[PDB]
Amino acid sequence: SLRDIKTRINATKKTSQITKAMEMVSTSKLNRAEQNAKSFVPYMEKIQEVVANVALGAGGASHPMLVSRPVKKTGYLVITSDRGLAGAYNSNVLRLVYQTIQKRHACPDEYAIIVIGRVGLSFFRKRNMPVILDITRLPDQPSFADIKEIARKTVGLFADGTFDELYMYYNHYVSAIQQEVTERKLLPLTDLAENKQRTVYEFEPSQEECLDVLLPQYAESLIYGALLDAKASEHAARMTAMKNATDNANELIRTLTLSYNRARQAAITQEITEIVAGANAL
Amino acid sequence: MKQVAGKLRLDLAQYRELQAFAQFASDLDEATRAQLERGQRMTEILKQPQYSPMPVEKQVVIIYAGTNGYLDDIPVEKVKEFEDGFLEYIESKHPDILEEIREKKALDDELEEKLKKAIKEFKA
Amino acid sequence: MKQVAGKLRLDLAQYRELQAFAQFASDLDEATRAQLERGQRMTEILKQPQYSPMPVEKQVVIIYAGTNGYLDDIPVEKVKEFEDGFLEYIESKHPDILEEIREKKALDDELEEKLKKAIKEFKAT
Amino acid sequence: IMDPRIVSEEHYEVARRVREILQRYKDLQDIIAILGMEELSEEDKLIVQRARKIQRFLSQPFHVAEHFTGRPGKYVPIEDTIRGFKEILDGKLDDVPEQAFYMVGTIEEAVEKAKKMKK
Amino acid sequence: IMDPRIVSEEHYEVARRVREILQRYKDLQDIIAILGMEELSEEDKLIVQRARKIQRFLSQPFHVAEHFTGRPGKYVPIEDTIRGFKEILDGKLDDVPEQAFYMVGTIEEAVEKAKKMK
Repeated sequence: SLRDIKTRINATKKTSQITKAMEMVSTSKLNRAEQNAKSFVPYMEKIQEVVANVALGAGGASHPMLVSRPVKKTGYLVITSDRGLAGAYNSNVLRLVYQTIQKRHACPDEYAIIVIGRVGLSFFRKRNMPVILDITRLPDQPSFADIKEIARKTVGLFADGTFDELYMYYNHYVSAIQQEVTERKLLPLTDLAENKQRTVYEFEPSQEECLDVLLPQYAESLIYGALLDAKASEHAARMTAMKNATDNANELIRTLTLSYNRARQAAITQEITEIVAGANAL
Repeated sequence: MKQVAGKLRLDLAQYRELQAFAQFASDLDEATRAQLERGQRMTEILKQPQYSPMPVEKQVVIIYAGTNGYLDDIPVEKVKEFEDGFLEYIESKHPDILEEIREKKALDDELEEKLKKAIKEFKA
Repeated sequence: MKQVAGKLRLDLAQYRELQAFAQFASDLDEATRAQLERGQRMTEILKQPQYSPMPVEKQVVIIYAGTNGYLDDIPVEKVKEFEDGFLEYIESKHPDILEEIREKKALDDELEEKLKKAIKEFKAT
Repeated sequence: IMDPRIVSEEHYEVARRVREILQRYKDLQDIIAILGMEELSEEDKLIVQRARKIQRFLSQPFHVAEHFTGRPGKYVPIEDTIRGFKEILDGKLDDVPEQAFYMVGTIEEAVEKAKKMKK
Repeated sequence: IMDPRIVSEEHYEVARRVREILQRYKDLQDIIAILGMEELSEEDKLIVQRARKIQRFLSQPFHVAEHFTGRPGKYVPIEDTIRGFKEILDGKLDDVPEQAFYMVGTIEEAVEKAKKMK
C-alpha cells in the first residue's frame, strides 16, 4: 500500500535526521578529544621518565610495587561509554574481558571487577557479575580531577595488598576509522628500562616514601591517558557508526522513494485510462 | 469525566511527540523516560476486551488514578491486573465513592478517594 | 565581467561545499576558515534590494573589490554599508574609472582603482 | 504585506527575530532529547528558554470560547503585541517562569500572573 | 472462530502471543537495517531469535508435495501445535538452532534434527 511506504519514508527520514545530529556533535567532540589526548603527551612522557629513572636507577628491589609477588587475587578495570550508538565499541571490550576471565576462573570470589560507564555496569549486572568500584555520567571532556577519586582508590587497593595483580581493558585510537581492544597491567611494575641518565632530586627523603607518592601519580596519570584514548576512540566510533547509519538511512530512503513514486505513478495512468473508457462508453 | 479526560490528553499528546525517537531508551534522559513510562501506562488503561463496557463512574475512577500517577508506579504488564482488582475493591468495600459520582456527576470529594486507594495499594 | 566572474564562481563553489560541514563557529583549520569568511562576504555582496538595478561598471568594481580580498578584514554586518559608501566615493570623485569601463568594456590598467580604493579604506570605513 | 514599506521597521524587525529564534529551537529539539540538556551551550540554552516563552506567549483566550474553559477573553492592540515580543526577545523579561506566558493577553498580565503563582 | 468463547484459554493465549511477536519483529526490520544488530536491546534481541524460530516452525512437509519437498510428509494434531508454539514462546528452546525448526512436523522432531548435527 502507498500509505505503508509513505509512513515508512517519514519514519526513516526522522532516523536520518537523528543520526546526522549525533554524528556532527560527535565530530566536534572528536576534534577536541584528539587535541586533548595529544596535549597531555609531554606530561605523560615526563612523569614516566622521572618515575622510571628514579625507581630503576638503584631505587631498590624489595618495594611492594617493584617486588615480585605470588598471584591468587586479580583486579580488572573496564572502560565503556555512558551512552550507546557507537557500534561494537562496548561489545568488543565486554566480550573480551568476560571470555578472558572465563578461560581461567569464572567464580565471583576469585577476581575483583571495576567498571567505568553505565553500559559496562548494566552488562555485568545482567551477566550476574559483582563490581567493587563504579563511576558513571563522566563529562565528554574529562579533567584529571573528575577521576582522581577512583584512580587513587584503585591504586590504593593494590598498595593495601588486596590485589596481587591489576589489569586494564580498554579500546585504543590506532586510526581515525580502525580502533582495537587493548589489555595491559597497571601493577606490579614490570616495564623496566636501562639506567641511561639521572634527573635531579632531594637527598633527605627515603626511597620507599618517594615511590609511595610518585609511582601512584604515574599510575593515576596512566588511567587518565587510557581514559583520554577511550574518549577519542568513543567519539570516533560514534561518529563513524552514525556516518554508516546515516548512509544506510539514505539508501533506504532512495529505494523507498522510487517504490512510492512507482506505486503512485502506476495508479495515476490507470485513472486517466478509466476517464477515456468512461467517456467513450456514453 | 471531562476533568480526568484532560490530563490523559496532555500525557498522550506528549507521548506521541516522544515516541517518534523512542527507538533508543537506555540513552534517553531520565526526564524523557518519565514521559515514555506514563504514556505506555495510559495506553494500557485504554485496552478493553470485546463485550466489556465499563460504567462511567469506574472509567472516571481508573483514568483519575492513571492521570494523577497512582498507576505510574505499577509495572506495565501488571497494570491490566491491577485495574480489575482496584475496581472490585472499590465496589466491594466503601461503595460510597461510586454512589456519589452517579448522583452529583462532578467529583470535588478526592481526599477520601486518595486515602481509600492507599489502603488497596498497601498490599495488592 | 569575465575577468572577475571566474574568481567568484570558484570561491562560491568552495564555500557552498564546506559551509555545511563548518556549521560550528571555528573548529575548521585556517585553510578552510579563509574560504568560509570569503564565501560569507561574497554572499553579502550578492544581496540587493527591490527595484534598485546596479549598472555594469559599478557591478565590476564591487565584484572586483570582493574577489581580490580587500573586504577580508571588514565585519560581515558592515559589507552592505561599505558597498553603498564605496560606490558613491568612486562616482563622486573618480568618474574616470567608470567611463573607461563603459567605453573599453575590459580592464586594462587596474592600478588607479587599487590606489584610489586604499584611500577610501584608510579615511572612511 | 510583511514589508518595511507597508508596516513599521519595529514590526518587521520583531517578526523576523521571532521566526528566526523559533526555527533555531526547532533545529535543536533532537539534540535536547537524545543528549542531556546540560550539553547545550550557554547561548543555545538561553535561545531555547526564550523560544519556550515566545511559543506560549502566542496563545490567547477568546471571548467566544470563555464557556469552554472559563477564561474571560482578551483583545491585544498591535502596539502591545510588538512591545510584548520585543521585551522577551531583548532578554529583559527572563527571570519569569514559562507558565506565566500561557493564556494571558498583554505582557503586564503575564508579569502580575508570575506573582499570582507566588513566583 | 478465533474467540475466547469458541476455543480454549491455552489456544487463544498461544495464538495471541504468536501474532504479537511476529508484528514486533516486522516493526524492527528497518531499525536492524539502519543500525547494527549489536545496538538492539536484550529484549528485542530475544524477540528476533524467537520470531525467527516461529516463522519456520510454521513450515510443514505435505504428503501431496513429496515431489517438491524431498521429505516423507507429516500430519500434526492440535495438541502438539499448541504445545509446540508454547514451548518456543516460553524460551525453553533458546539453545536450539533456527535451522532445526524448518520442515519438521512436531517439536520432538526439531530436537532430534538438532542431534543429527553434532
